[PDB]
Amino acid sequence: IGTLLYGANQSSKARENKVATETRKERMAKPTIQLTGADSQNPPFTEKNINDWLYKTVSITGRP
Amino acid sequence: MSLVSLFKNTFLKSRVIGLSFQAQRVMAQMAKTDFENPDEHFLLNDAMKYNELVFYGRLAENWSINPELFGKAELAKYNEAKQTLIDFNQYHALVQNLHEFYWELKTIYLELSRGVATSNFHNKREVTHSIIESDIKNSIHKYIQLIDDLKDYPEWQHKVREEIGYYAHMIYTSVNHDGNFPEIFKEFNKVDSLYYFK
Amino acid sequence: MFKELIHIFRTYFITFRYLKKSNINFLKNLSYTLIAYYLIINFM
Amino acid sequence: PIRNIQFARYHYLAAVTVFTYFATRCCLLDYKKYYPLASVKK
Amino acid sequence: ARLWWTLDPSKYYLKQISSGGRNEILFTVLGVTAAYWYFGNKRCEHYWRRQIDNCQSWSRAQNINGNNLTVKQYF
Amino acid sequence: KLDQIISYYITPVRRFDKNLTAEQIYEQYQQAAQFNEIDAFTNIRFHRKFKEYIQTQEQSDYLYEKAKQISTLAQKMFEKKFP
Amino acid sequence: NHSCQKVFEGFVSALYDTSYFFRNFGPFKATIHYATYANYLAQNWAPRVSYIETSTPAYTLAKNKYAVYIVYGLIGGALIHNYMLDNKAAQKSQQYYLKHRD
Amino acid sequence: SICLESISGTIKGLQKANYVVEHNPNLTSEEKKHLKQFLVYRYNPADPHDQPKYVSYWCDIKKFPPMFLDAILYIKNELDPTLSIRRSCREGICGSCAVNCDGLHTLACISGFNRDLSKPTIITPLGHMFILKDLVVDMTNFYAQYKMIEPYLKRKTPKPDANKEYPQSPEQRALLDGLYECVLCAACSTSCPSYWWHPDRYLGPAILQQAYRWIVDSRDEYTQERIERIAEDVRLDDCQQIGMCSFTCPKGLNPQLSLKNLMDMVKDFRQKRIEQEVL
Amino acid sequence: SILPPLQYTYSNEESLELLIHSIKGNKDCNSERKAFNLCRSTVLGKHVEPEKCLDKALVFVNCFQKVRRDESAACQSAFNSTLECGKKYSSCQSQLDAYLNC
Amino acid sequence: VRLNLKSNVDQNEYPFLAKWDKDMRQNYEEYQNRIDATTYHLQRSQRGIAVFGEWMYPRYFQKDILELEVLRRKQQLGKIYPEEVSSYTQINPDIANDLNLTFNAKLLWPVRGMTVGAGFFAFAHLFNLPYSFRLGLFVLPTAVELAFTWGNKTSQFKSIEFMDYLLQYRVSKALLEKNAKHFAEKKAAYQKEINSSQSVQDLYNQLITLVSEQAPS
Amino acid sequence: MFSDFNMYEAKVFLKAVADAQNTFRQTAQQENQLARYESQSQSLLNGSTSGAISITGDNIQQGRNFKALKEVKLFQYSNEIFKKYLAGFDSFSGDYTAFKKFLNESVKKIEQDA
Ligand code: SF4
Ligand code: F3S
Ligand code: FES
Repeated sequence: IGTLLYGANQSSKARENKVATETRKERMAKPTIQLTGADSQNPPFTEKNINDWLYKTVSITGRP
Repeated sequence: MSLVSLFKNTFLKSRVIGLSFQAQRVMAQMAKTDFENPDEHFLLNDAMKYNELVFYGRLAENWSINPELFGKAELAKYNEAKQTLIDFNQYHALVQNLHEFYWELKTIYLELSRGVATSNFHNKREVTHSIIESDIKNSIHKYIQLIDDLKDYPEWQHKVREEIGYYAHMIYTSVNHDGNFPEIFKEFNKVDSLYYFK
Repeated sequence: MFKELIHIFRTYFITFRYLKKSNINFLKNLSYTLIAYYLIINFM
Repeated sequence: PIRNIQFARYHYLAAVTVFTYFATRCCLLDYKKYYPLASVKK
Repeated sequence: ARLWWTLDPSKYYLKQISSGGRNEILFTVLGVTAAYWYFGNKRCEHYWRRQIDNCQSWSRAQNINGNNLTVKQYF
Repeated sequence: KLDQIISYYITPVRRFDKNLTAEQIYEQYQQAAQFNEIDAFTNIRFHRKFKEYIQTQEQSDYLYEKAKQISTLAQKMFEKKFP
Repeated sequence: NHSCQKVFEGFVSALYDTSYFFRNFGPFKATIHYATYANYLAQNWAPRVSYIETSTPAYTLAKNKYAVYIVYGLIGGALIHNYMLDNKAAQKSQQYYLKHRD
Repeated sequence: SICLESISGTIKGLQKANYVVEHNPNLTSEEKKHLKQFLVYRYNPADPHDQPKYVSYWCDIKKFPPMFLDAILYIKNELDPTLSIRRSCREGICGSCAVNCDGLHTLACISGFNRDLSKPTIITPLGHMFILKDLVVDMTNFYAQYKMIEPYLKRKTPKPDANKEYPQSPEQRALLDGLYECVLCAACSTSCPSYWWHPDRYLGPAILQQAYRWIVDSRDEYTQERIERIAEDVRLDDCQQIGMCSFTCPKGLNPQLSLKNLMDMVKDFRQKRIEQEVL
Repeated sequence: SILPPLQYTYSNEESLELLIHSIKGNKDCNSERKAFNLCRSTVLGKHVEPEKCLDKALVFVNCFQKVRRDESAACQSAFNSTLECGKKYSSCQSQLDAYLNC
Repeated sequence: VRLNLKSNVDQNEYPFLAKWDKDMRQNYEEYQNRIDATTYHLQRSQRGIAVFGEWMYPRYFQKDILELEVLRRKQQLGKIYPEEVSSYTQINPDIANDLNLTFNAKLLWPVRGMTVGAGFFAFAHLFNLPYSFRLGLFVLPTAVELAFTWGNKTSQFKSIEFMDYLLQYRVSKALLEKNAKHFAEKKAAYQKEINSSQSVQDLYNQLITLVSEQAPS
Repeated sequence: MFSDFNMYEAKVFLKAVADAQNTFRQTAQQENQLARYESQSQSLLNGSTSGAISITGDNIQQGRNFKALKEVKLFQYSNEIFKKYLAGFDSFSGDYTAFKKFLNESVKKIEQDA
């Protein structure tokens, strides 16, 4: 019974992963957002707004 | 390690033996109570280990114990207690069947009574219909057979004749001696009719 | 209250005698549970 | 020898009074019937 | 008879468990703990609420079919 | 209890200053709802940033009035830059 | 009645048989039995405060002579503590939203 | 099938018969009335063509003694012999002639009908009991309830004398005095409202008084068992202390007081079963 | 959870000041307020064309602001006394009546 | 507050607005009187002492706060037309049923209970039961339907939502007729050069996000 | 506390004050909604005319002249003004008072450069 429940849970996680990766593909199919100048110095990504920027392609300037 | 088994066995033995001690009292009280609501005085006056007795009797007859925990005397006492609980279950089934037959007779009587009350402007019929007569005949036959089956137990026979037969007498008093009355009450007018001054 | 209410029902209404005291005591339990539930929720 | 007989009496009386209060709303009237027979201010 | 109204409790329920009095302290502790949990969350919801109008609180209305809700002037 | 009821009635009333006139109050309400074409792109960023600094209607009103002032200035500059 | 009496008998026999099957079908019988005993325990062994103390006062537990006052103290303390917590939460909310108002 | 016609007939029945609420056929055709009018109930459930049929007899009061039973016997011997009634003792000691003597359940023989010739006097069966014939109800349900109470002396223990009498004394004899004089006439039971509604589960004032008499019998040692037998369901509890069981006793007994004391003993019996059984 | 949430957080001083100023306005600006409520009762003025009610609303708000200013020295003194009484209150009817007569 | 019944709307240029104003003013007196009665009840209940009011207020007087809210909202919308109801069936079906359950539009005869009782009457006429039982088993389902029909206060909240929606719709539709003359010239060009039934408020937000994602910036 | 008559005077007066503020709000919002709808309609018609956006039913697609859209110019200018003046925007983790001070400083700078 435990293994059957674990299999059902992993199947549900696989469904959730497919939904998540399709959402990520939809997010990433958008053109890159340029961040140069002050837009680089103060990136819009923050813990408050992370869900509004997840899997969005940016071209950010900075020093590694 | 075997805490679950130990607790289950001690709970079952404790309840079974405790209700085995207080079982003959309950059976005797149920004998005193009329067949109509044999469980009364337990719903009203004292539920002196009646519902607990029924529940744990069914459990004891439908559970199993581990004889490893029991001693010799403990196991003998538990088995005697289980036998007493099974006998109580059989006794309760018997009194419940008798009570249900009593309520069959009382339903016949109430059907007759509702047709004679002054409030019954709904339906006043001078003559009882055919199916009620057939029910009366069949129920009287069953009552006679029940009395015959209790021939080995004079006290039970007397109790059944007193309680269940009383409503047969009431049905007798509610009907004139016309039509098929001699045939319907032919089995009744042999012995139990004279028991009720007829 | 419930005892005398049931007695009034049984005395005057013939058809209430069809109910054996086993059913009446079940109505007693249901009524007590309903009253307790009502009193509890009216303060919630 | 009932224990807390006074408490039992008080509890029964309180339960009856509370039930009759909430089931009948006797103390919480509606005065829309009395509104026409009233003199307004302002 | 004709005198049945008494505040005295019925002796049918006045019985007592074999291991002490009726289980009341345990059940009143359980009730108090339940009351603390229940009247601890409604208090949290009541006092920590504010109403805000921003033009960002509004979102497009949609039908049960999911499409946007637009009603014509003349239907 | 009437004190609590009148507190509930007090709350929907915004706190405008004593020395303000009604005309100035109406002007300040005009500026809050002032349409600038530049808002359509600035409002997205403004709402995204203010969504975490808003707990009270006072904060909401102040931040949105400031954002509308910025939008008005930006619209003036844009219309002076793109005739 | 008439020929419909056979239909009446069939219908009543069907109802009786369905009731009998539902009552004493093993799982349903077991769960009805357990429900009946649970109902008995709930109704007859409710947490009362008044009960017959047949035992002599030298035998009654102090837990039974003080259970009334323990229950009353617990309930009253819970009520007054809820009132105090409501007042404290009100003042805390007011102070917090005055601090964050600015 | 037989339903709708029955409903229509009965609803049309009483409504068309509530107007004619007393049929009052006359035995003969009379012109000059120097005689008291007797409306005697008549019903013979032996021929299909018969219904409750109040019959107005006219007869001189002087010719028979001023007793209801004597008047009925005058009616049922000379005018209409078809009338039936139970009567044996002629002294108010057997209880056979209990009928509804002008709106009251009293023994016919020890009773005096009103002397006013203008006002008719009505004689009816005992009331809430099935009617076997004119004024002859069947008290068999009453008699049967007398069998349940075990109305015979029951001794738990014997006496050492074995050749003498049970010691009862004059004082303890008076306890059952005023309880043993009942003639089982069943006039209080048929006029006791608690018995009207529950003839089955309520023993009745007379039967409960006999049970009380056997309970307070000094020699009887089955007091607790008799109390248990009568203190079951509504055998006794149905009595409402109305007091009409005592107002209509021709022998002057007090069934109301007997049942009040019985209920007091029962109420004490329930309490005594806890105080006297705790170890 | 059923009582309406608060929009603007008012301190005790602000709430009492608004109370007293509203009472003064209703005893003084009654006519303008009634006219404004008259304009703001019909469907037009309340929902469709609030532009019409602009002048009456401005008149009412100007009168209320004049009340809130209470430039009179006696009005200021009496209002401060009533505010002190209210804040001590955490009665006052005599102080209020003394203030409103000014 | 004593609004005169005659409306000042043109009735020839804004027919919908004139009809709405006429309906609002026609029923204003009845709803105003009921609102006054409810407010007086609330005030007097607040005036009570201890458990008679001022303690159980407004927590236990919730059946008349709802009545006051419904009365005010319905006072704003003088009469609700069946054409405008069907639109809200897009959001919530059975809204007509809720409005019937809350607004005394008609007499809610218990059709379901009556037909169930007739079904019992058919069975009681086959294996004949007394007509007393027939009457009882006819009253019982009708009584059940009446109990489940009246007292439904969730229908009142559904009607509050519907009335808010309909108020907003009527306010917007009133602005449409006022500015229909002004936008007639622009409407022709917009319709002829932009073939789309999507709203301008909806199309423009698509343009905003499209420029936000893919623009030379 | 005060008399219930005075409390209800306060109630009705505060209802009137709230209604007046709602009237101000309604007038401003209605006139600016008219202006906003006119501007949005004009923008859409201009964009469709100059071949900058192609509208097919519900979804609009970028065209050839999309680089000349007034909306595109507005977006570029908004990004530029945010970069030059609102430097700390979208990442300011300070408290509300510091955020107000930063916004005030940015507004003053824009007023200087207006
Ligand atoms: S107690 Fe009196 S009225 Fe009753 S049966 Fe005996 S003699 Fe007759
Ligand atoms: S009227 Fe009958 S009810 Fe009791 S006192 Fe008399 S015996
Ligand atoms: S004839 Fe004996 S009692 Fe009358």
